[PDB]
Amino acid sequence: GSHMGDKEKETLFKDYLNLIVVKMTEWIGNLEKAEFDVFLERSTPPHSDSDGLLFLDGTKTCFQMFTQQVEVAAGTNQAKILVGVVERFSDLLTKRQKNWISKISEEIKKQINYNHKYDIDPESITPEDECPGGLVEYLIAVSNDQMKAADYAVAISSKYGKLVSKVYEKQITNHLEGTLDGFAEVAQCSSLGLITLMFDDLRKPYQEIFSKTWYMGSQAQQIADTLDEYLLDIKPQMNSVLFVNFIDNVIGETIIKFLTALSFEHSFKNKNNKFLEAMKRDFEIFYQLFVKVLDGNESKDTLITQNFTVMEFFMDLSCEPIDSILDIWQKYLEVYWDSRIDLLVGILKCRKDVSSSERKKIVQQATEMLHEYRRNMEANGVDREPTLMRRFVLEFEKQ
Repeated sequence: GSHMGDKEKETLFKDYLNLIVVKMTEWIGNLEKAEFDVFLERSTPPHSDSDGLLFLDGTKTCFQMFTQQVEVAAGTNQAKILVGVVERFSDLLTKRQKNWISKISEEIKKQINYNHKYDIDPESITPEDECPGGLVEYLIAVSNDQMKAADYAVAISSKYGKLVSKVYEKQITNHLEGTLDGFAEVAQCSSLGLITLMFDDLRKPYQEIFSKTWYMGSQAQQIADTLDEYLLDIKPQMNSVLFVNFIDNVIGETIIKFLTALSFEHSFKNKNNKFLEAMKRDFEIFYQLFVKVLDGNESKDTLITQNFTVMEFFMDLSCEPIDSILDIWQKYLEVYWDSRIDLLVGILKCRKDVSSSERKKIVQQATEMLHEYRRNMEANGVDREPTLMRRFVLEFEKQ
């Protein structure tokens, strides 16, 4: 080529980086559109990789395209151009995450509408409610892609980071690692949306828990069966690491949803331990369901225990003598340190052998044992991870 001055070479590098960068925002822009069309129309079902894991093309093209750009950028041997491309791609990924979360959230509001308005069919459904099928499988796809995407980011980082000076490697690393938490967030959005879908088919049975027909009903079994179907299909087509967090929230929702039924205030009828017996029955159905789903999984015992235990404290707080309620509550707190006082309030209100005034005194005390326990935890510098009960809520007016 011809001669070039340093000023003109720099200008060339700055103008080149810019053209590349602008093109990238355009590319991603178009991909997102095509990507959201597929996801929204679901006119076909997500593909499957060698390991049976579902996936979408969007994520795949996205990193194919970039792996192409980084090559050219690096071939340039100009760190500014390399980091510039890496930077742009990282900011575009983060924004992409923001958009997907928004899209995932709307499809689920849609579905949960295409359902309730299908509950009464076309008498109540306009072309606006029109919701294609296959969301479940798509939600799993989107979930698995986040994990893959997160791994691609890390690989790109360690690869291209070592090709530049320290100051520049640091930048590449922060840019790319800056996207990681966000992929997990998108995955959590889709994981939890799937759960919202699953439990939406269980509104009727859950609202009948503790009612007259529940003592000898089939509610828990209906729930187990509906969940069992989903999980049979889901477990195989989902990233193994995400499955643990997922099954943990499914088990956690099965119980939170169960205990919430304390809101109806049906008195516990325990003549001949029929309440207890009803509880042991339901407990066994759910217990067997997940012990089966978690077959072979190393987290099984932990997942079962951290979740099912509150069911046992619940049976006790509900049936044991009133004189032992607080000892049980203490032992309860030791496991669910982050628990509210709500569960006890609800339990006591269904207790035929506890008067209002007796409830107030028990709660006052119980509430005190709660703070005493946490306050005492700080003093001893005790740190523990959250439990299932951090989120159980049952609105009640202080007596």
